[PDB]
Amino acid sequence: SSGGGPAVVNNYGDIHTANYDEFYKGQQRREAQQQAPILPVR
Amino acid sequence: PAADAIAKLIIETTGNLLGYFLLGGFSSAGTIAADIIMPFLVGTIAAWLQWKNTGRATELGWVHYWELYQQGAETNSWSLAALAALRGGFLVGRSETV
Repeated sequence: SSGGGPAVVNNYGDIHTANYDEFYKGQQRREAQQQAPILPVR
Repeated sequence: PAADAIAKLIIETTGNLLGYFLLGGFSSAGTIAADIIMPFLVGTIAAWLQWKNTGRATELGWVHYWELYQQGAETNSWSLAALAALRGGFLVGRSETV
């Protein structure tokens, strides 16, 4: 039942429903977290 | 620059040194000099302006960031406009809503 359908699509990962907008926004948020404190105030 | 401009450091200091020399200061230390050490104090006399934003401190409270050095768009204009330089410096780290 589970093996060979949506339950294995979940194992496949982001093949079905998955959008680019929030993924790009999350990557930008992670980079902003990394680089914002070290950016100068000037 | 109003205290240690290069024109001052050359002309006024060499004149004071020549006056001291003609009075005999270098022959014996008795003579009282008149500003013969100006080139030794470049960038030390009234070279800064520090302003603490009382309203910002009141709004922020006990725990706060202390101070920030701000360089203006024109590097040698704060002496011309002290107030404008301080306001331009305080333009930076303010409350922001977008």
